Amino acid sequence: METITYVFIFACIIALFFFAIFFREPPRIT
Amino acid sequence: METITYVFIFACIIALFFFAIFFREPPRIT
Amino acid sequence: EPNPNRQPVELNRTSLYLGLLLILVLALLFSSYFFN
Amino acid sequence: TITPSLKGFFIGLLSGAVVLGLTFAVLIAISQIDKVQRS
Amino acid sequence: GTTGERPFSDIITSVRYWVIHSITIPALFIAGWLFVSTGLAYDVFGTPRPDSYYAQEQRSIPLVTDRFEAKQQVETFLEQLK
Amino acid sequence: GTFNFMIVFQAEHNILMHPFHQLGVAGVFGGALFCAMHGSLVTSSLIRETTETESA
Amino acid sequence: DWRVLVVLLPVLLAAGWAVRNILPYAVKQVQ
Amino acid sequence: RGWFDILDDWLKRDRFVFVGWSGILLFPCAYLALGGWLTGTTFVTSWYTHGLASSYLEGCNFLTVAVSTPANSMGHSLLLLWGPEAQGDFTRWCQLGGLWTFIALHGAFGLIGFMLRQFEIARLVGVRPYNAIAFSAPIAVFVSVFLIYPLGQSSWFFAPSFGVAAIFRFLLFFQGFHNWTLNPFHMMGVAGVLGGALLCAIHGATVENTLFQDGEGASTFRAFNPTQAEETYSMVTANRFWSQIFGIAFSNKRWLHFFMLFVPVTGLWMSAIGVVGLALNLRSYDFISQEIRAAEDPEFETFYTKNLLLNEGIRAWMAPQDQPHENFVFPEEVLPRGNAL
Amino acid sequence: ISTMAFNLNGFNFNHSVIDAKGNVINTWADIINRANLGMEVMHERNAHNFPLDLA
Amino acid sequence: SYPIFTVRWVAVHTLAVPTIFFLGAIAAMQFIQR
Amino acid sequence: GGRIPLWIVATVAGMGVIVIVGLFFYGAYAGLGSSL
Amino acid sequence: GLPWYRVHTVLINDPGRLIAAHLMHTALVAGWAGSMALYELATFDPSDPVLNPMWRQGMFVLPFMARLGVTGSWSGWSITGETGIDPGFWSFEGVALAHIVLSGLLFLAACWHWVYWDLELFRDPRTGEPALDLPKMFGIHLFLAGLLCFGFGAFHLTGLFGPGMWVSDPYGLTGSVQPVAPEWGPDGFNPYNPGGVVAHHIAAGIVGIIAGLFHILVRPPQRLYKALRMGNIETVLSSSIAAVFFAAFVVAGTMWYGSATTPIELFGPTRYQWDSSYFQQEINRRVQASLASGATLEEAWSAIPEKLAFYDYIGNNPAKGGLFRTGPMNKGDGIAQAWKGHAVFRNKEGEELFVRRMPAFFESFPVILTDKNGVVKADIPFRRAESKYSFEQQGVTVSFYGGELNGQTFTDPPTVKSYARKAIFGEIFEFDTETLNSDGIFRTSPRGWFTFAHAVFALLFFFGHIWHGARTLFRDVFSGIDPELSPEQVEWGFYQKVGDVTTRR
Amino acid sequence: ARRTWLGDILRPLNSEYGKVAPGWGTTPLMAVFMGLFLVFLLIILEIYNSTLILDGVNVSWKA
Amino acid sequence: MEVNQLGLIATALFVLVPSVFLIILYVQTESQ
Amino acid sequence: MEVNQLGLIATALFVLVPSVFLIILYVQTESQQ
Ligand code: CLA
Ligand code: CLA
Ligand code: CLA
Ligand code: CLA
Ligand SMILES: CC1=C(/C=C/C(C)=C/C=C/C(C)=C/C=C/C=C(C)/C=C/C=C(C)/C=C/C2=C(C)CCCC2(C)C)C(C)(C)CCC1
Ligand SMILES: CC1=C(/C=C/C(C)=C/C=C/C(C)=C/C=C/C=C(C)/C=C/C=C(C)/C=C/C2=C(C)CCCC2(C)C)C(C)(C)CCC1
Ligand SMILES: CCCCCCCCCCCCCCCCCC(=O)O
Ligand SMILES: [Cl-]
Ligand SMILES: [Cl-]
Ligand SMILES: [Fe+2]
Repeated sequence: METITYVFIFACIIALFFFAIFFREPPRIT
Repeated sequence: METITYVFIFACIIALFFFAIFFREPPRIT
Repeated sequence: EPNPNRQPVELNRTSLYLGLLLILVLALLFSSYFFN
Repeated sequence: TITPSLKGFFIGLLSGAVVLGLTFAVLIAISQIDKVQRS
Repeated sequence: GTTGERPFSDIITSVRYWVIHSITIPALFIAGWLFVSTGLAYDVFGTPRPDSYYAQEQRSIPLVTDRFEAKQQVETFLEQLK
Repeated sequence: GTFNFMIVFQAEHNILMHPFHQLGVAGVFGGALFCAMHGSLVTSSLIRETTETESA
Repeated sequence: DWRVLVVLLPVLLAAGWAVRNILPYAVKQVQ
Repeated sequence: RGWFDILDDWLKRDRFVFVGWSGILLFPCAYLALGGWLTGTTFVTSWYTHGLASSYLEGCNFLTVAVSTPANSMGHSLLLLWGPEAQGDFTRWCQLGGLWTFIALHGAFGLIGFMLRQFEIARLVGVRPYNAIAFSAPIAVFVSVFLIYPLGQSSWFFAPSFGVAAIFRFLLFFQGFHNWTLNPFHMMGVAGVLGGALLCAIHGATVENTLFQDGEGASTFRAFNPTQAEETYSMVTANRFWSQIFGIAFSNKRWLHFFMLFVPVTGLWMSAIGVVGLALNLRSYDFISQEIRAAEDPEFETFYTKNLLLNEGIRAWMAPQDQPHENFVFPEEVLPRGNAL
Repeated sequence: ISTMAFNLNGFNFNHSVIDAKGNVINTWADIINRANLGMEVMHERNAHNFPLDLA
Repeated sequence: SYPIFTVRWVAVHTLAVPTIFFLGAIAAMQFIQR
Repeated sequence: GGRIPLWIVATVAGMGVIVIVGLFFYGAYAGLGSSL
Repeated sequence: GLPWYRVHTVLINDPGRLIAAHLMHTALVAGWAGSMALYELATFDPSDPVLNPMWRQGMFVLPFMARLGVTGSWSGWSITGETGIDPGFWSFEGVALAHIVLSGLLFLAACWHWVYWDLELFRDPRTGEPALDLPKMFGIHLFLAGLLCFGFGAFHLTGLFGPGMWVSDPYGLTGSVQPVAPEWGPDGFNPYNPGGVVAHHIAAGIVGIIAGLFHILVRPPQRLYKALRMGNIETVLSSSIAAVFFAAFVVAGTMWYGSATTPIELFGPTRYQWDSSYFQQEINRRVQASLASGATLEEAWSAIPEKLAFYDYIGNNPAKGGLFRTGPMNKGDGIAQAWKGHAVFRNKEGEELFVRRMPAFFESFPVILTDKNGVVKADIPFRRAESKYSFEQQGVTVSFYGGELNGQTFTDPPTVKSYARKAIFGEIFEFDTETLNSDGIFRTSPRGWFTFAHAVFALLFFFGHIWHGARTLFRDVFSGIDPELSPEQVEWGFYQKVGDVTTRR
Repeated sequence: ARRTWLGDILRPLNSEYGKVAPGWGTTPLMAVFMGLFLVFLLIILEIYNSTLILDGVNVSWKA
Repeated sequence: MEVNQLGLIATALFVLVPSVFLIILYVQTESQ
Repeated sequence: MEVNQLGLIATALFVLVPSVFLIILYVQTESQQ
């Protein structure tokens, strides 16, 4: 169970990486 | 742990009753 | 290129009370069996 | 090779066919006499 | 409204109705009575008469225990009452 | 404890064979039946007053 | 079978009697 | 104007008893389940399948007659009248249990017919088909109890038999072998049936006791015109009454009547699911933790342990006669019994 | 429930059908009775010292 | 000017006539002795 | 068509059903099923 | 705004975002299958396919991989007990990995189709509205299904170009993966004939190839198109759920009753093998043969293989469990270690007695010993004050033949009774209860959990069928009935035909 | 709408929205296949049920 | 009482996850 | 390994409770604009 927990959290961060890059709030000049 | 869980859930229901009565959406005659 | 099919979703307060009550009562019922 | 129950099988097969056949004959026959009317 | 059949209040108060059904109703009652008095209901449906549930000295029930030999099992129990 | 009570009542009184209890079941089965019925029939005959995206 | 005729006897009477008393009115339909 | 369209015209003529296309399924199958039950409770025995009398002809009364299930030894045979068991012999079909499958299968198709009829009539008249949808719950009960449950067991012998006291025996079998009262699916079903009776009664009483005065008569029934536009009772006064009595109250007439469909319909569905589990003996029979303590602590007693002692008495005292094909012989000395009784 | 409180109980059809010799021909009521007796002899298993459970 | 044989007619007799026959049968059963 | 009054057929039909069911209750004490 | 229970309806006129949602759903399912397999590999003990097979260990997808030919692990064990195989890529681990990878590609495909939803292929040339030609798509998809179905039966199952399928003897002792020839002719419809599965897929595949072609080329007739609302995608949802719950019942039935596609070495015994004493009968045949060839009792019972005895045990009957008794069968009665041997009970007079076996219906059952005829001869009494048949009074002994206890007799009544209490479960085994801290309570097998879950889902899906069925056929009044409906259409007599105004009067 | 290469290639396969054979078309032919299929599923059911026993078909694990 | 250890988390999540879902939908209905 | 069995609900709530609070606040921001 502890192995599953560690890998789950890791997996969740990688998925967060994907959304933060590709589905970020786009920066718009002024 | 199981006694705490049962009472916890019971206690959340009593609080829900309180909010559901005293903080309902008032029925308005519209 | 915005999608025309998007709609806002809603859950009124009454629906929240009903749903919360359902889930809590279901947990109170099934918890004894989860613990067994 | 035809076994007793395969004979049974066809019997009830022929039976149901007949029952359903008669039903729809009657119903088509009646429905052709007792026609609705439309102005 | 009405869908065109004759009202029931009209028929069961009609005389013609009671001419026909003064006979038909009792005739059917008599036929059912006879179905049982003749003993024809026992033989049609396989129902035991009060004297034919057991053999005179047996106390065990004639329970069918084979799916495909079952019709022949029931006939065997019935011959063993003679 | 409610089930304990029911089982022992049945032992001691054969409540299942009692017509007043049979009437209780007609009362509650029938109550639920007619509850579903009346709800389903009013709900079936709601006047169109809303679009397909809103709750009726 | 002698019994399958007594059980059926009164039923035919009923049906014949009902036929002989409604037979004219049922020919009026015929449409 | 083809023959199909002319047949459609006649099947949907407005007549005292509407037929429709659904009627071709409904009327034959309903009538035959009915007729078959009446025939079997009037004239047919359960002597060869159960060791039981079951008809008026044998001197049973309305409570004790049944069309009883077939012998365990038939398995899940369809028990066709022309099939290998009965070989076309009507009398011996009655004696082997043919009427049970006759009723159970015609009845299942009649139920399909009735729901199709609901869809059919609803479509013709112009109304939404929520009545059909609600009727899904009776169908789910009937299918899980009379077909699925026995199909997971050894044979049709353990389905319910069609009679009043036969169904009570079912009831009690389920207590003693399955502990069905302890099953949360059955509890949910109980809540939806009792709750639906509750709703039924409280809605009818509320409306009868917030009528407007719409006529001068003491009999208040004549002051309703079905074509009238106006609510016949006050939602506003009803809502105030219950808000102050009970703390909440409906404010939405449509939600209220949808809630009335939902409760009993959902309850039956839930109990259906539990019975599917019982097809498999997948019971909520025990609480392991209670058994582990009880077995080590002879002074630990609860209502759960008391009820299981009851279950054990039901099983031992009822098995030999209820399951005769097992030839259970239980000497007196093994029968579980408390003191004196 | 209120009249069974005064021990006016459900119909009792136990051994109500018998054959021409007087063998008991069980019905479904008798099968119910077999289950009732299993409840009776096991409920409150340490509580009865005498053979009838009269209240 | 009403029909006398209708669909309804078939329905009512489909139920009523077996009912009466069955009732005479059950009547006669009260006088069976064992 | 309509001559025999309704209240009379009700009474007669009603007494007729009383008799048939009365007989059934008689039979619960006589012959088969009486326990004797 | 949209109610919570209607959120996914924004997909109904958006075929690109529907493909996206469907891609995401497929990625979820492939990912679960790979996830599930990895959990099962991390917890599976391959060391004893006799007394600790997969179905005792709560393995659910392991038998689906095994059923079609995957049998070995990258660490070098096979589920058949063969050490040293080299499975190639297509090992349990490689199958799991492939599903993960596939899940991830499908995930990315689903983002593309979500972002690039407004594709020209989804809009009708005539009118510029999004439109899908569902009759033609059905033909396309049906043709594809037939080829796959044909190819799976013609190549994979035959072993023409593939591994074949799991096949076993009638008593589940020698299972393994084998090419299977098709069985045309009538035993092909026998559920226990594996040749029938091959033929089914060849023949069914050809039909679907042909029907697919028919459905690509012939338009539906107007009568059927209007009647079934074939320009509405909810009609497919409705009919598709119906076909799914049909499939869902069949697979529960065949899993519960047994078929050539649900072998006992992968999912465990069926309850009916216990009901009819199937394994007991075969064991007894083998013993009455050995004695005819001049063997002792010890030798004849010593030759019964443990695997076969283990099947004659009620703890492996899948109808002995409970809904909230979770985990593997080993968490109940323990990890089976050895056959203790076949117990033979005798009374003081030397006559042999047989313990009445527990039927599946009973959570508990008394210990009753009858002679060869069925006469009660010994029991373990409840009230002792008037007991006539107790083991003490009747001098009951137990002697073992085969297994751990071969050639031992016990005579002290307390030991004899504890072995009689286990004989009601059939053959008697040594169990390790310590390793999993097992609690003594029977659990069901994967065969039971599969059947329960699929029967429940089939029944719920029936409700989905009725729901979307009704919405397809009543779409016009789904938000309510016509606010200017006439009393003439619903009151009686006015129209000769219900709901058809042309018939007035 | 966005055009793409793959789109254009597939475009014919999704272009006959609404097109129907006139009248009743192949309906009678469909009904025949349905009736055949029901008969065939019936045979399969009854073999599994052991209501239909055929020579050489032993519906047992011993097949 | 020797209950199942995962019972605690199964119950906790059984409650938390659907409740949170309803709270999310409710709070964003209010702010529009 | 013989880990603390509550380490799991400790970890689950540690992730879940603060995450849900951020998600709630963000979704109700988006449906303001
Ligand atoms: C699902 C459809 C299907 C298909 C595609 C086939 C196809 C086949 N069967 Mg099977 N069959 C089926 C269903 C099917 N059968 C069913 C439900 C049964 C009842 C149990 C049988 C009973 C059956 C028998 C008894 C025999 C076959 C044989 C055969 C083969 C030769 C047919 C022939 O001319 O027989 C010639 C020989 C005969 C003794 C006459 C049998 C005639 C059978 C019943 C024809 C049935 C198939 C037919 C084409 C119907 C399908 C139409 C469909 C595509 C719409 C062929 C591979 C025969 C064979 O050689 O294999 C051993 C054979 O002996 N089949
Ligand atoms: C709505 C009508 C209806 C329905 C659904 C049923 C249904 C059933 N009956 Mg009941 N039955 C009915 C009316 C009906 N019956 C009537 C009116 C009577 C009194 C006469 C009976 C008397 C009766 C008895 C006595 C028994 C049944 C039995 C049965 C069962 C098995 C039937 C069977 O095997 O058929 C098999 C036959 C068919 C499926 C019909 C074949 C259909 C076609 C024609 C086959 C050929 C297709 C062809 C290739 C393509 C044609 C295309 C087209 C365009 C022409 C089933 C539950 C049995 C039962 O309940 O046993 C437990 C039984 O013993 N029925
Ligand atoms: C097709 C479904 C399916 C089936 C048949 C199985 C079958 C199995 N699994 Mg698997 N599993 C599945 C899906 C499935 N799994 C999925 C999706 C997951 C991921 C969550 C897992 C994760 C998983 C793990 C982690 C483990 C298993 C294990 C097992 C075995 C023991 C199961 C057990 O104790 O259940 C117990 C079942 C229950 C307690 C039943 C739950 C049902 C309750 C009643 C909830 C429903 C109530 C509902 C909310 C009511 C709402 C009402 C409302 C609508 C009004 C068994 C062979 C175990 C094993 O042995 O591993 C080797 C094990 O450790 N499985
Ligand atoms: C192929 C399967 C399938 C598909 C694609 C759909 C698709 C749809 N359904 Mg149908 N439905 C199905 C099966 C299906 N349904 C079944 C089996 C049932 C009976 C249980 C229903 C009963 C049903 C009703 C009563 C309604 C729909 C509605 C809808 C629409 C909106 C759904 C939505 O927004 O959910 C929103 C759902 C949520 C936000 C969460 C629901 C949480 C569920 C209860 C538990 C989660 C399950 C979990 C993730 C595990 C997966 C289960 C899986 C293994 C089986 C959409 C068109 C609605 C509609 O008509 O709109 C007009 C509607 O009112 N459906
Ligand atoms: C099964 C079968 C069949 C069919 C059959 C039929 C169709 C039947 C019918 C039958 C019927 C159809 C019957 C009926 C009966 C009836 C009766 C038996 C009744 C009774 C009644 C009563 C007794 C009631 C009374 C009362 C009371 C109690 C109270 C109030 C008042 C009154 C009056 C209501 C056939 C041929 C196919 C063959 C196979 C098998
Ligand atoms: C992206 C990508 C990637 C990666 C991937 C991944 C890593 C994946 C994973 C995935 C996964 C890993 C998934 C999984 C999923 C899962 C699921 C989907 C589950 C579900 C479940 C459920 C649904 C359940 C339910 C339930 C419960 C909870 C309780 C009891 C009852 C039931 C059973 C109902 C790669 C690199 C390859 C490639 C590139 C891209
Ligand atoms: C080999 C066995 C010989 C059996 C021959 C005589 C039995 C035949 C009686 C059949 C009664 C007809 C009812 C079948 C029709 C019901 C099915 C349907 O109509 O849909
Ligand atoms: Cl008690
Ligand atoms: Cl006492
Ligand atoms: Fe109302």
